[PDB]
Amino acid sequence: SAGGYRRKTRQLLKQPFRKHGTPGLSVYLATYRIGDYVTISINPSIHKGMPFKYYHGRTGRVFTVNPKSVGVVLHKKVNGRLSVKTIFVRVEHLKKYKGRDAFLERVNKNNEILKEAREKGIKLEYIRQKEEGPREEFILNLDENKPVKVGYEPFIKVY
Amino acid sequence: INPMREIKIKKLSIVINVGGGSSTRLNNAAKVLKQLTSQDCLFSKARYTLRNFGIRRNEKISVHVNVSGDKAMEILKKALKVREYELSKDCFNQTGCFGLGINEHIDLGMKYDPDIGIYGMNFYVDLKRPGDRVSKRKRFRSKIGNKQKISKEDAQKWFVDTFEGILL
Amino acid sequence: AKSAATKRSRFQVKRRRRRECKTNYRHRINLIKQDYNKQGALKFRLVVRRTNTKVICQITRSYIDGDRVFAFADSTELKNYGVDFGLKNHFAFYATGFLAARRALAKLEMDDLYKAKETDGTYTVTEDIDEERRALKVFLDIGLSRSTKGGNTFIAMKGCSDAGVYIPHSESKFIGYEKNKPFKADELRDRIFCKHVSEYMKTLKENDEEKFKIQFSDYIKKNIEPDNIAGIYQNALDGIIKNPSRQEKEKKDYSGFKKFKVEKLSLEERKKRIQEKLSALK
RNA sequence: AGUUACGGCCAUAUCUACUGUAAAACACCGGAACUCGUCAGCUCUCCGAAGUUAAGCCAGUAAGAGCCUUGUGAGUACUGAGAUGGGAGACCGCUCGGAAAAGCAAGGUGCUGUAAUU
RNA sequence: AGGACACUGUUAUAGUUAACUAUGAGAAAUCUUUAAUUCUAUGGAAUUAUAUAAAUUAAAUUUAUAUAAUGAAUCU
RNA sequence: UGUCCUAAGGUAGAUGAAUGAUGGAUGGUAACCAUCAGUUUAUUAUAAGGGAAUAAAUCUGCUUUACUUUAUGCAUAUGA
Ligand SMILES: [Mg+2]
Ligand SMILES: [Mg+2]
Repeated sequence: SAGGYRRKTRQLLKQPFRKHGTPGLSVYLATYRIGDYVTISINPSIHKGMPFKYYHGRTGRVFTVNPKSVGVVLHKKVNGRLSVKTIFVRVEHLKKYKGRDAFLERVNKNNEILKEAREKGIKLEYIRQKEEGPREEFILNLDENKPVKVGYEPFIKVY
Repeated sequence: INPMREIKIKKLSIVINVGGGSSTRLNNAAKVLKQLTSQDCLFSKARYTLRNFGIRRNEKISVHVNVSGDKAMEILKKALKVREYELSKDCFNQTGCFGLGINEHIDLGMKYDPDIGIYGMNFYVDLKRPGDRVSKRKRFRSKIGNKQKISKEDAQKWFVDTFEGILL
Repeated sequence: AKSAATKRSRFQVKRRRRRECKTNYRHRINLIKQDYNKQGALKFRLVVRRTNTKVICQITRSYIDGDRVFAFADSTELKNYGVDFGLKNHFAFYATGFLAARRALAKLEMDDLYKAKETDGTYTVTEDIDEERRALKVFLDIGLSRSTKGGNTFIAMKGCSDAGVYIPHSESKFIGYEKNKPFKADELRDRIFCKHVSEYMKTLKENDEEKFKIQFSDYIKKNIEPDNIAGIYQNALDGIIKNPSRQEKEKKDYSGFKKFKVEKLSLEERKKRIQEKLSALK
């Protein structure tokens, strides 16, 4: 626990139970382009291209693609401000960030509603995410629903 | 009976255990195995240093030769005549093999040749049914079925029929 | 001092295709790697495998859900050209990949620009034309078989280079090569055609008439003479350059085959069989 | 509707016992004149087609072990915010919110992509 | 934190034919497991048409760059 | 912890390690040879932690990438 490159890693760089071994082919078949969104997860079975332990699990953006490295931009919290960092990692340490898929589907579907309303004279009725407000009203039936009486009950010791 | 259920002889092994520091006792005994069958000898070394047996580590001790084919029948039929085709009951293993040993190789039928000397050896045989390539190949490796493995009493049957002999 | 149950719970089971002893996963990943800049360019690979009585050759390109074939060739297709006595020989590996690479280019219409050469046996690698498209690129999968000098797998990549498809290889694993000498091209030509098979057949007749009728019985039963084999083999290669097309089969329906199928026993028959087993004891 | 060649996910796909399969295929299987490899054509390599469905592959049975999943366990253990609440102390009680595992029952025992042959 | 004795370290006694079955005790440097909390990221740009290269591919085939147009989309 | 290594560096290929059971002339708790079992107990120069079972471990072969030159990042910062 002195100040080194790999300090205090006992449960962060341990491979989980019944999952040892070299990774598979579905990692290597993926591609990355400039402007995507990528999270970082260390696979502790290769020793060429590991980043520092601080960046384990933070999402960034991809700006360059090299023959052996990918470039990711991030944000670190140095004493006062929020700065800008760049790192080069290998392909076996990344993962495609989901979470824009429900957003990018909403872009493609709203773009279709705008197109069909050009042929008509109506105003646009876009798709936006729902809101939750006060509790709405409902209707209960007392034909098949019977109330159950609830009351207190005397205390009984466990033995 | 299906002819794939037969029993045969896979291989035979011979071992001469000499223990010494002299190469002349090795190279004399190395000519005897070549004189018996045309294969060449294969040496063996030590694992540790044991003063009680006169053994130092990484040093030659003994020789052994693995033989097969129909040549193994001629060596086996000679060796059974020394014990008058009589064997015990406990020579058979769990898996099926057995063995024996003779104190003198002159009883096998070679000449004296006194500078070579007199040695002794012990033999061991293997029995396998057809279909043993399954656990031995590289591609498509697998286990053997439970129906085809030889037991102790299967060696007690096949020994008496192929060699009319007495069990003790 | 562990139990029998803890020894099963701590077990890590290997992959399914490794469990059946069919592949080497470290050898596969090094073959299908790619630099990250070439996203749109997928690699090719040629697979050369043999069964106990056949030769299978495929050209594939890999994907995430699974592989896909581009063009295939089977050694049992050579009855259409007249070779049906030897389906596993040194010639049988050569003509199969030769039909494979000739069939792939006809899907891409490069047959006119890149045509076949004559089977001389000289060590050559095809090159590019000055203005048109460059040649196609294919790598080789050896599988699990060991690599020797005169192997049958290495002659199948010789058949792909003669069709015109560019394959990087060197002449060190051929027959008739020795170090620091020019390559003996005519000695390789005697193993491509089945000359060693014919001279073994001629030797057996005067030497052992009994053993010869056992070993070459289909060569006896068909009316095949040893002194004329390479006249038939050379005529077989000429039909592939004329027409490489397949022949279609009509599609029948096989649903009457369903009767050789055993379902699982249901829950009602499972609970019924238990009480009859308990009945016989009391 | 099943096989066979390449696979993706990597135990619902493993382990120990018994039992079964028409056609085609897959195997076992017969040998070292040549290339190649050993002490040993055992393995590897190279030519073959007399014999056999015994094993391997595939599919089944078990109040089977193992893995996967629902319910109970249980509003129980624990915990975010608070008061001039109680006790010599150790600590415990209350208000507004969040919420478990191990067991113990019931049920399951691979799914699938491209191509070829019956 | 809670949980467990299945891996590593530890502990009391009775049974059956070294192996199995019971009732008890445990872990700052043990884990088949696993909350409350703390923290990171998205919640507007995307599509079409045309052009440029000395990169890239078996290939207008991809990766990139321009110009034109089409827009306000969670609560306070 | 101020060390060790021309192989204990680089690469290609082959390979059930430690151990246990049953047997075999002299042969015994313990010498060598065959058969079956064997989920990592063995090894990986060294303190501890992490990783690796068609293996990064043991053998066989061949070699000197224990290189030369343009640019940039990470421990890490206001900073050598
Ligand atoms: Mg290094
Ligand atoms: Mg090393």
